[PDB]
Amino acid sequence: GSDIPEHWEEDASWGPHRLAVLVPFRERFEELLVFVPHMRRFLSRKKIRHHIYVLNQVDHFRFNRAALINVGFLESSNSTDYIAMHDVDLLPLNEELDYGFPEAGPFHVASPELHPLYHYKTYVGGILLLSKQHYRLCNGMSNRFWGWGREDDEFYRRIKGAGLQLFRPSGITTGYKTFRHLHFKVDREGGLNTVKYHVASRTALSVGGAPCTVLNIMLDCDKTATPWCTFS
Ligand SMILES: O=c1ccn([C@@H]2O[C@H](COP(=O)(O)OP(=O)(O)O)[C@@H](O)[C@H]2O)c(=O)[nH]1
Ligand SMILES: [Mn+2]
Repeated sequence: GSDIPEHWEEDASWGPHRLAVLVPFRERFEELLVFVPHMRRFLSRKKIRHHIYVLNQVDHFRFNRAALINVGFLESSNSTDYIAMHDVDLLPLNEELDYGFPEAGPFHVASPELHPLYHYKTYVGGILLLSKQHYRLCNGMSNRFWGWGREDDEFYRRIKGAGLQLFRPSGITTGYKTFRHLHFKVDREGGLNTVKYHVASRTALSVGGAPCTVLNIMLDCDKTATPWCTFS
């Protein structure tokens, strides 16, 4: 079923920021069906205003998460002022995870001490929140990886290079049960200001009543610069 409960309604007590949840996506139908209402629930109990954007890559190039996140940033509503780059299959179970506006610096929700798998100090993946100003300060993510290498560690380099520091949950006592987990040297130049794309369609989707926006994105690839985008 699809009724909308009361606690999904916003009021003046939720405060002033609004989160764009940017979900890069390919063939994760099953996980999405759990994810959209899970997050609507989780965030709405925490009084976090949000909109969820499923970034659906429908060109026939290799899957380029980073490039998709750049598009999500660019296509998200101007009423959102921070983003959460958020894997579709990592669900937060702990109400103390801070998905609030990360004013001091990028906030890595899925820290290695909390992730069910990954465990190294500069692991930057899974769930990462930045203010739109900070994401712009970093020039967003590299578009050049096309699924190869570690686009996340390159992002960590952009964060430090921009003068920012990274913060992580403190005082969290659940462990590898904090989340439910459902189951390359390129040029440094470019990112948010060089991503090329178009949106083939936008679709309003409700999942048991919980809304999200599906963006069907066609990324362009300059095959002379990154021929390997075709290598799929
Ligand atoms: O073929 C893919 C690859 C990944 N993703 C998205 O990118 C995230 C991270 O990719 P994946 O979980 O496959 O790798 P991991 O982050 O666990 O190393 C996923 O949670 C999805 O949101 C996707 O939807 N389809
Ligand atoms: Mn995963």
